[PDB]
Amino acid sequence: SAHLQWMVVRNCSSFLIKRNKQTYSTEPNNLKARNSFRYNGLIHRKTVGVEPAADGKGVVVVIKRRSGQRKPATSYVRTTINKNARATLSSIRHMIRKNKYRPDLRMAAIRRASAILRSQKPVMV
Amino acid sequence: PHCSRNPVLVRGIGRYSRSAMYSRKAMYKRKYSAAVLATVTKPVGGDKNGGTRVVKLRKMPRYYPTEDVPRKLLSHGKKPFSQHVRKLRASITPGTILIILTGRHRGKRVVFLKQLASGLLLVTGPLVLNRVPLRRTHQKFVIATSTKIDISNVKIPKHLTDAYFKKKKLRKPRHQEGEIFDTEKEKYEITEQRKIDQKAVDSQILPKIKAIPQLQGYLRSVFALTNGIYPHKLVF
Amino acid sequence: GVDIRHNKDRKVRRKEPKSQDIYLRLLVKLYRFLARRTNSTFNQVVLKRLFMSRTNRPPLSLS
Amino acid sequence: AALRPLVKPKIVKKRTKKFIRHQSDRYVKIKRNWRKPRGIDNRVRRRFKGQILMPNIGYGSNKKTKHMLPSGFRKFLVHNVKELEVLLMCNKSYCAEIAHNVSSKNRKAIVERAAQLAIRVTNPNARL
Amino acid sequence: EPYIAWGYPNLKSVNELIYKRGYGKINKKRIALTDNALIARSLGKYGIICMEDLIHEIYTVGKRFKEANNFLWPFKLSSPRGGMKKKTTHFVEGGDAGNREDQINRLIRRMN
Amino acid sequence: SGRLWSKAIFAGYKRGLRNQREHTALLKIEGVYARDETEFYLGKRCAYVYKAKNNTVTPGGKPNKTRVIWGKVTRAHGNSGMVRAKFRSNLPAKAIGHRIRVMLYPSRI
RNA sequence: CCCUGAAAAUGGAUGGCGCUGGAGCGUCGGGCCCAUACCCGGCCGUCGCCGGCAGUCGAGAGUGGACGGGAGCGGCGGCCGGAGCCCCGCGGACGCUACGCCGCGACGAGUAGGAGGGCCGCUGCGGUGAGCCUUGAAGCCUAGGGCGCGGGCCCGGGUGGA
Ligand SMILES: [Mg+2]
Ligand SMILES: [Mg+2]
Ligand SMILES: [Mg+2]
Ligand SMILES: [Mg+2]
Ligand SMILES: [Mg+2]
Ligand SMILES: [Mg+2]
Ligand SMILES: [Mg+2]
Ligand SMILES: [Mg+2]
Ligand SMILES: [Mg+2]
Ligand SMILES: [Mg+2]
Ligand SMILES: [Mg+2]
Repeated sequence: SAHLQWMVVRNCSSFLIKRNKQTYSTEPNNLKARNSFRYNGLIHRKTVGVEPAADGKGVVVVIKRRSGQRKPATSYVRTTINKNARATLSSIRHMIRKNKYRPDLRMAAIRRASAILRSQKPVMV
Repeated sequence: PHCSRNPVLVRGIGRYSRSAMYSRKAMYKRKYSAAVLATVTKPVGGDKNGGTRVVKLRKMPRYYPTEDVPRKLLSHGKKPFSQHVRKLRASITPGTILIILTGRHRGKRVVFLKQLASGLLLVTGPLVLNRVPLRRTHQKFVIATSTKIDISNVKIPKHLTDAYFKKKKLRKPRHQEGEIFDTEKEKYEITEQRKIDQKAVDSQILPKIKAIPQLQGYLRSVFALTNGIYPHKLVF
Repeated sequence: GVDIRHNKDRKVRRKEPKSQDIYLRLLVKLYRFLARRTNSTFNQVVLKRLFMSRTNRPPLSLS
Repeated sequence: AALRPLVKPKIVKKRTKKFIRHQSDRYVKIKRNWRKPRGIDNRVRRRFKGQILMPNIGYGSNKKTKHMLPSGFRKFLVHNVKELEVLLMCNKSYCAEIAHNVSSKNRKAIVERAAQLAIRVTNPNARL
Repeated sequence: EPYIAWGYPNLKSVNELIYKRGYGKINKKRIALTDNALIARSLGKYGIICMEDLIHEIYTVGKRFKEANNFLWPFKLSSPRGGMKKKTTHFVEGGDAGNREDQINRLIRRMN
Repeated sequence: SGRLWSKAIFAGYKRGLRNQREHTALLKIEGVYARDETEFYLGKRCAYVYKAKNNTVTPGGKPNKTRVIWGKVTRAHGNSGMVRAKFRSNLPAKAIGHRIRVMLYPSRI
């Protein structure tokens, strides 16, 4: 159960970073990096994540399925997107809103997706 | 498109009451009971690419900033400066003689023409007398003396809005790195239109000041303070 | 300067359970929501009772 | 030049000068670190006129403006590139600084990653 | 006697007090009387259902004066502008303590 | 070519007897010695012009040693001229008894 | 009212200077000056409302709504008439570490003493950071930059050598 697990790890985790007047959670499948019940990526049955691709270009989205809850080896389906930004977030937006897959991190994803894509394009001197 | 039909005797209160205006507005007889575009269809542009491309304006944003700022509340006031109410001091009337207190022409006596739409005062000294051209002044930084000359029935050209007197800027055409500083535009150019307009206004006001004796010398003078008099005792 | 006595200013009463029993913490969240979002006074006493100490929640004999 | 924060409100400090401990001046054995004077005759403990002030909660800075760096940001401590990524989503309300302990070669890589992540670094030129 | 100064307010005075510095005790909170519905939410049962009702209920004491006076927060006036010429002696002896007949209206104009 | 400002003397900060509030100063406009005549200067902007060592930039002018502390008149202070005024920074006490100008700035006349 | 009555020791006290059409005395007036007192406003914290937020419910909706004839009107389809389910757009800020976040009111002295909080601090231990570290740790110095009301802390530079 998410809630029971959240009480366990709300203040005791290896991913917890409590620094000056700040808290940050470093679990791999979390958006906004903030320690919160809503955004934690470990305790929820259905979770979403936005990571940079293995190569520099493109982004990767990770979705947790519903059957293999107890089996992390196949509890995440990862796919990569390497198209234009406007196409990406619109494509991303369809993963959450259209599929009703936790329509609360919808913007946290696209906001994170917008950030990572803007990171990969080269800096200007 | 009728007029207000409710004369105002004090700001916020009309002359008449609710019932009085109901009769005045004739509301008794006129009682009424009751009773695009986002996208555009562009052509196909084939061949065999059939299906007209339904293009939509205001395409979705290509990037979102990491956070943003929540919108402000509503104010119901705070109208922009363009539509502010222009208040002019009572002593300031078209034709009075003012004294500039702040700028390069500090202490100079000039005549006051009409007041601009911004509230700025458009005045000119009789440039032959004090070298003060048609130039805006602020009513809070001048002193309105008790001397007035009849500048009624003089034709101030209508094309003298604040935009006309607005300062012009040139920097910078296709230069960002600053290594060749511009040696031009430092000499501000007195445009011919300003020259002829200044002649046009001065040609008709100069006869009006020469009527009253020793007023040109009065305007040729510059106001000053002595170790004697004090402004709080002076009558201007 | 207003003359009042502040010794009774802070009402002393259980505001959250002292224990760290998470299961006990859980239904506290549940019943706190229940009393907040209902007019049922019965919830308030139950929510009030969940805070009180073991000695203040004496075991109730079957008989 | 630098990276602007989300907002730059007018930081207001209720007091700027530090609270120096009573009689820090006269004796060197007494450090400037504050201590509450608990004495029967202690004339600053009694809050006499024209004396050393006390700290008290009245000097608390604004909740919005607490812990603002002089440039619209808040601080965070990192020790290597890994903790920098948790800032990628704040990125406008918090700035990171390299810990004093981080060697040059590690810290050189971090700032590069920091620049490409649009993260404001308090001490970029720290080993160079 | 020496801690107070009291008199008989007039209609203008009672008007000024409740309007300029009138505050209500709603839910044991000092709430400014910025809206009439605040009065009705608490004093509607007694027929006091607008600003003017509170004035009328006070100026001439009504059957429900006690509730109305308790509803009003005590007025927190500024210091009397222009001084008061004494504090420790009675009004009849040139001070301010005690009962002045109706000059309390003057003092009210100087307080708020 | 004109003095263009009335001369004043910095007569001290607003103060009790054993307490002194530095944030407002007591100015003495020369030529006014009663409360009533203070209404003319009652809103005028005042300036304290003083010379320093290191040169400072000057608006519409070249850098020089001239610095200035700006301020404006707040109200008259007590029965005989003696206007009290505020400044952007509290006046340094070394300016006691020196020249303060009131600039004849914004005039209601 | 004033004078006499009326004499102490270092040189001295309406506080001093001085003050006599008053800067003395008695009764009065109008102004003016300021305390951390009072009014308003901003901020900090405490307490109280055992206040609000699980409705992230852009479709969510009830101060009753539902079926299923009843006999009727009020209006649009020539005197018979009756479904509309989102959408040309596929879209709609942040939030809720619930030990969190938000709102409002009042309040704020304090020895002895009691209590709460401390992401104040030291040392050692079980874990935890794919933690830091000879590309320089601890420590020490510093007119360096800062944070926190504070306990204290982070970073720059120098030395240092594990
Ligand atoms: Mg108080
Ligand atoms: Mg107390
Ligand atoms: Mg400080
Ligand atoms: Mg010392
Ligand atoms: Mg004592
Ligand atoms: Mg002693
Ligand atoms: Mg006054
Ligand atoms: Mg007494
Ligand atoms: Mg005698
Ligand atoms: Mg206290
Ligand atoms: Mg070192």
